[PDB]
Amino acid sequence: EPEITLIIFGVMAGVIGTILLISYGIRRL
Amino acid sequence: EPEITLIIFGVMAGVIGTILLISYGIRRL
Repeated sequence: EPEITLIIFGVMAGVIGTILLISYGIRRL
Repeated sequence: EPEITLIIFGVMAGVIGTILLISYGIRRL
């Protein structure tokens, strides 16, 4: 079954979403 | 509960690892 796929899209969505959200609030101040 | 397991552990490992790494470096420049 597709495992590596879920792991990749998962960690990617989280890591990216995290850095983005944080880096976003910092762009304002 | 397949799939959801990889997604949870995945995003969790990434999000946590990301915030940790960053929060770590910023904790002491």
